[PDB]
Amino acid sequence: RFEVKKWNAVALWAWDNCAICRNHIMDLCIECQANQAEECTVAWGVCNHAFHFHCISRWLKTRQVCPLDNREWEFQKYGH
Amino acid sequence: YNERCTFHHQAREFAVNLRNRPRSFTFLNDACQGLEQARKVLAYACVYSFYYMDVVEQQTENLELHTNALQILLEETLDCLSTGMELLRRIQERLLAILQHSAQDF
Amino acid sequence: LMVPLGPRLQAYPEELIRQRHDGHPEYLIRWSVLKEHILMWLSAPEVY
Amino acid sequence: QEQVSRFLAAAWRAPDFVPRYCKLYEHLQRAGSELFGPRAAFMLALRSGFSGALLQQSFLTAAHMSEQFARYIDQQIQGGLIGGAPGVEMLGQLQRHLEPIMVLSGLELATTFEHFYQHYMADRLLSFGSSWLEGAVLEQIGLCFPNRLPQLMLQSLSTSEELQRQFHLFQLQRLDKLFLEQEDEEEPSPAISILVLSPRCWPVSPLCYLYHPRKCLPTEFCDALDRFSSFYSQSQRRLQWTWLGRAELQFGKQILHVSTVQMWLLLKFNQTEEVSVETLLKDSDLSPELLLQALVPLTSGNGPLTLHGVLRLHEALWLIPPQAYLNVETLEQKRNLLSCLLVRILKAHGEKGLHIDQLVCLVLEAWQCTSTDVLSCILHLLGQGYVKRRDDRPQILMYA
Amino acid sequence: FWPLFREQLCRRTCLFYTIRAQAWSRDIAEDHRRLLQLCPRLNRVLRHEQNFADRFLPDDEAAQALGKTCWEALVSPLVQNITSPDAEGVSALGWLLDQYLEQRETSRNPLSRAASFASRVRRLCHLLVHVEPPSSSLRNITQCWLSVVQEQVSRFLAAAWRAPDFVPRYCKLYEHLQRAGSELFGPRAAFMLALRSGFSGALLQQSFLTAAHMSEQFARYIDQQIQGGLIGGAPGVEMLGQLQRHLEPIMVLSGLELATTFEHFYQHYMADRLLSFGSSWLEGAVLEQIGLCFPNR
Ligand SMILES: [Zn+2]
Ligand SMILES: [Zn+2]
Ligand SMILES: [Zn+2]
Repeated sequence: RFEVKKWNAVALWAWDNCAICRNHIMDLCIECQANQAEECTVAWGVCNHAFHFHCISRWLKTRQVCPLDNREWEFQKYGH
Repeated sequence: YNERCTFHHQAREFAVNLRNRPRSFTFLNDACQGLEQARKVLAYACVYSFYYMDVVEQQTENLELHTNALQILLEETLDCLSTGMELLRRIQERLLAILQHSAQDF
Repeated sequence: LMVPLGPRLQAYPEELIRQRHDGHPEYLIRWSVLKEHILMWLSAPEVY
Repeated sequence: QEQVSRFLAAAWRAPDFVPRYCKLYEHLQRAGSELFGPRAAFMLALRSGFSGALLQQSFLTAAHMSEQFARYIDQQIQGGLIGGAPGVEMLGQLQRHLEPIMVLSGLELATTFEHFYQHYMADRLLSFGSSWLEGAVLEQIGLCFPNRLPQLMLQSLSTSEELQRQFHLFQLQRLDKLFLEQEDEEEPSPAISILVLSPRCWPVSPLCYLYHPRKCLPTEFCDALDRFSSFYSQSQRRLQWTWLGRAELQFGKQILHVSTVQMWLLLKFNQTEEVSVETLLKDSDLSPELLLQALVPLTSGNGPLTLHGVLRLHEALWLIPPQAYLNVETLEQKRNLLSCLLVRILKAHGEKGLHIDQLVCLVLEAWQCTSTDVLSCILHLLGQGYVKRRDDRPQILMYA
Repeated sequence: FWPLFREQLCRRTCLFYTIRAQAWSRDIAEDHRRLLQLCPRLNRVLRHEQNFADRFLPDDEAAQALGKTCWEALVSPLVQNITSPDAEGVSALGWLLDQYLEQRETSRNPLSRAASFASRVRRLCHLLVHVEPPSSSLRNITQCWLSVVQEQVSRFLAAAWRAPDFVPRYCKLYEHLQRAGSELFGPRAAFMLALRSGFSGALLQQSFLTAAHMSEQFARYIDQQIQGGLIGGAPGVEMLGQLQRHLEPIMVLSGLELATTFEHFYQHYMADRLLSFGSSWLEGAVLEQIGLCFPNR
């Protein structure tokens, strides 16, 4: 006979505009959409989310984590 | 046995430290003399062991703990006289009894 | 015993002033405030 | 550059490619030092020459080279962990040779290098443990990876450990509540460790899944899984169990280390004296190739089973299947499509240009891939001379 | 007419509950086995006061004021009383926690006296800390935990500083006490600091020959683990993980009178390792973890 003395089970966990300001992903920035005349370029980060440079500038000046995945935000500088 | 050896070593170290560096003073001196005698007895006991049993072991551990506490207090200090004299007499008697038991054993 | 009652208020008992839900009388102890006077019924274990 | 390109085009198929490449790097560095003395401009020149020669290559060959680099690192790590006296020498040679491979930093090969490093790191972390070796190698060459996936894997393991601690506390609290309820109204086992993975960072296959766990594993293990699932839900994301993992078995005086498929087959074996392969397949409902790869190291020498194909009893072993390396005989098609769409969007958007991040947004929507994939395609098209950056606005992409 | 009522009711509540606190305290001082029953009484008082507040006081600020008064009147002197050492040196909460840790091993059978004892202690401590954020209650409870840990570790050290299992049993004790502290007081930082301080104190209260022997033991354990992990196969890859776990119980030497001897003995073994095998990854990793424990680098 056989007696299991240890086991290690594995399990995957499984389950898109500018969520932080909720405007359309390709649209403009609401903070500056109130002050009409649209200068925020989109920003990308290692954690693979796309947000507005305005949104992110402010938010980061407040806090220092990615608001969507709880990791230290890192401005993506690959391919640049 | 390890606990008794550690207690004896600590008591010897404290006694050496006290030797290296007014009723309270007389009481401390008497306690130090009694602790030195008890430490000599404990060293002899450990040497004999290295070369009512449970009750005797418990009594030895209690005496070692009392001697260590008295030495620690005397180091921290730097009726009562009758109690100290009785403790010293009991310690000397225990030392003599342990020596007699050792001589009878070997 | 000067029971603290705040940052700058303490209390101390003065004297029994009467006797009267457990079959055992209470005591209407008076308490002097040292910075009025409070009246408090206290049970026998509590006052002891 | 001429020397290294000659070498690359000369021998990229031979199996000694990575050792020869590293020896070439060391020899050229020593020669440059002997000629021009120790300076920094010349080291920069050497690195740039290697980079240029790598880039001036074909795509299938670049993919082959990336796979070879990853395979070499994996072999060295595995050997240095397992072996004895030679393993130390191997680990030394590796911590030396890791400098030539950092020439892949920032190039257009880093994505394929990382996508191939992921597989081998997964097999390693699941067979052995999250050894300090992986952490050291990543602190050394951790910037070659654009997306930083291996670091996320290593973080997943620690997250799982924290989950274990919290699960213990949660169970204690449930017990305390029940004891209080029962008091106020009145007034020799297998250790299981669970590992949760995040499909953003682990490349688990959609073929290594367990759908109906109760129909395969014993009741005790199924109950343990159910309890942990309840905790995950009550504290949360579902949970899909997989056939991956390892286990320790006791068989007589022998202590065996097996994979989950191996453990399950053997456990089923412990209530009879012979098993039929067709019955095993029908009952398991998994890949027959997987079943064969799991069975192979069992019927072989020093194995607890015997073949006759019926399986019977044969009458600290380590019977874990070795890592079957990939062979680059779809990445090219993906690059082609991404390049085509990117060129189309760049030509349509007017010579006024567009922003690169907004460009990635457009390309991802059009596909609707990865930001790193689109970025590397962009680098490829910039190198090949089909697009350029606006001198006035570097973020503006101007077609040529 | 609000501030008159505020002052009068605050005073009345504060005095009544201070009197009752001293009553319960003098009750618990007589028989030490009364805390297990002290939990439900507190539950009743808190429930009644919350009912009253919710029914007859509109402003959330008013409610919070009454609650803070009731708490700081009843639970603060009760704590400062049940966690105050006697002449021998055993407080009531100290005794309770010591008994918890001692009977923890036999508390697995979910139908036994130890199970009930453990449940009661757990609930009582969680209640006593359920209002923390340095208050005058968390401080006393922290010192009590420190004392319990120090006594346990001192007993262990004076017991077995000779056997060749010293370092493994030391680390197992560390893990046991840490998990116990977490399951008692919830995951907090002050209590981990208390654990480290207790271990450090137990170490310091020792003699010189014993300190030297302990240091040599730690160094030999590190060396044996490193050598095995490098040389052996699957057993070695198993040992290196245990080694990685066990460095935190050794980092407690960072900044004591033993670090000098620990370092003087680590030198001797690192020399032979470095002249038998090369400056591998293992030495660099071990140092990047426990580096600051060496005064002279
Ligand atoms: Zn936005
Ligand atoms: Zn904006
Ligand atoms: Zn993110």
